[PDB]
Amino acid sequence: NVSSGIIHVSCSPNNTIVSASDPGGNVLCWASSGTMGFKGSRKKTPYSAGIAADKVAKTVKEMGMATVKLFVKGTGRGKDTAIRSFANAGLSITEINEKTPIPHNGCKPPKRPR
Amino acid sequence: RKNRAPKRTVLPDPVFNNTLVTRIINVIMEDGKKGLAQRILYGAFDLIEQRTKEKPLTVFERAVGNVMPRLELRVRRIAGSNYQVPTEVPQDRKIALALRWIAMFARKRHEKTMLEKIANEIIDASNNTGAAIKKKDDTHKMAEANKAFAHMRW
Amino acid sequence: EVKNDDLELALKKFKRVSLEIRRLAQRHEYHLRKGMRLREKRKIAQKKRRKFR
Amino acid sequence: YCRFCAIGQLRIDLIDDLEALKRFLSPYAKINPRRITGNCQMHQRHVAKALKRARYLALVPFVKD
RNA sequence: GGCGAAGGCGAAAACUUAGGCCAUUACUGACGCUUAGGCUUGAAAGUGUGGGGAGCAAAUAGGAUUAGAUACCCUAGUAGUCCACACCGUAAACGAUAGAUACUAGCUGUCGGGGCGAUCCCCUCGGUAGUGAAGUUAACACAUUAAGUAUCUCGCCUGGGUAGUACAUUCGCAAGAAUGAAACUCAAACGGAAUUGACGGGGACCCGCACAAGUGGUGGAGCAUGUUGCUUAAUUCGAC
Repeated sequence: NVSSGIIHVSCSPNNTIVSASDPGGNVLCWASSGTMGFKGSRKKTPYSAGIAADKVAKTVKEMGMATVKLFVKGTGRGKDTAIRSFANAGLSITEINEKTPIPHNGCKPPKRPR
Repeated sequence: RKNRAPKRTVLPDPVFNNTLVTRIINVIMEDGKKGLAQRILYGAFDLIEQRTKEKPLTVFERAVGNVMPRLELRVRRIAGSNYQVPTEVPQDRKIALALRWIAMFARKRHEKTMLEKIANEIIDASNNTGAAIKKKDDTHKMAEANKAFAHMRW
Repeated sequence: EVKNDDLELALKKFKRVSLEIRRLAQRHEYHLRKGMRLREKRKIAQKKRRKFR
Repeated sequence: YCRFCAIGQLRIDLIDDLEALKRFLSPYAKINPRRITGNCQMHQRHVAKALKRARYLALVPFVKD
């Protein structure tokens, strides 16, 4: 089956959305911190991100995926624990890809937590 | 700021010749005085071997070894509440907590003779069914929940 | 952006880059005044170069 | 040291010289400051304008590695 | 680091033009500074404006703790989020130190030009900071880019809360901007510098069952004793 594809890891400010996608367009699996029953205040915990990464890695390794192109967004140890759990679960990596949202004074997010 | 201290315990009781039974004397102890408690402990040994034959040394060592807790929870607060982060413990805390649990559940049961209930507590702590192994299961199943914030530095 | 010189150790080189991304991306998560933006950027740059030498 | 107005004959262009300007740019496709390049401010701004012109010419990616 | 009056100016390229500086051994030959006149500019912000308007937001709606949250956490939300056009015009618009100039310790400088010279380094003309002698101030510091010494010219302040307040009058549809008090009242200004310990829900810091891992636990209960509440004529008094 699949042995090399694309995975898009979105380390949300309080979650981490991991979904394996094919370059042709289809996707393989998707698991959120809530899809496992840990939604509302535990998704922000990095171990929830690690467990979601473990889930997607194990299901896509049952699909046979050894390595994958990884477009990770969101900064912190969540984006590191995700790839750590990927490597531990047999889902190796080739490199980190950064097309990260670095706007040149672009849009405006909601106001700062004060 | 207090640093590490020694973990002192009175030398072995010459009736069974290990510091473990002496620590049991000291922690099952009520208002410590070794005038009468040693004869009652001899009787306790007797009721241990009489009920469902088990040499106290072997059963106690197996129970202590299996009940050994590994996880402890450090504290870091956000000024609104407090959470826990797991760390590791040495074998000294393991054995101290195991002896503590065996002694505390030895004194508190419900059957005619107190000798009988302490013997029965030893018997039910023998096969590592929940009398104190529940603590070992609970610490492992709850510190893994405190791994939630383990990968966060603040 | 894309930093990788190894098969597995690229994350070792990427830890410092991730700290740098933290300190250059806490500005994109919320909007703040432009004058203070330039002030903090230049002040942090001068502080970092001061500690380097 | 000095990275511009010394690797050429004072005649400035962008043809067949970006290969000499590459090592003045980190593999991040980022313009190395005067702090990193080490050239004079005149030559540092030479390097900066040439590299930004090359970026607008698709000779070197803006933020892509 | 630089350009421009301060305001502002940074993805590249082209369009019209810029001031200023180096060498000017060159040239008219004091033509040098000057404000009340007379102006424009001026971050932002608000208004209209023609469209645009991703994005989020002044008010607002809610969900939560709360002493309530019209603040703070979270999402929607109106003007606004750009240029072309007009009003608007204040700002930590400050070097909190007016424009220009005569020099004056020192060191390293930083860039542009010139000289030199493989580069480079060094020196010099300007912008260009720290260090620091003396002097001064209350000190910070200014310190050769002065706050040392001054020079031409301009604007400002004459104990205060009052009050940039009313008004004459100017600009502006307006808001406001410009100018600008008086009356009452006090004996000083939340008057600046700096000392002292102190404070902190500012910073590191050391030990102390202070904390923690404990033993046994108290207040729970029966009975005592003190005290408090009553009440007496007093439950002597007090402590707190």
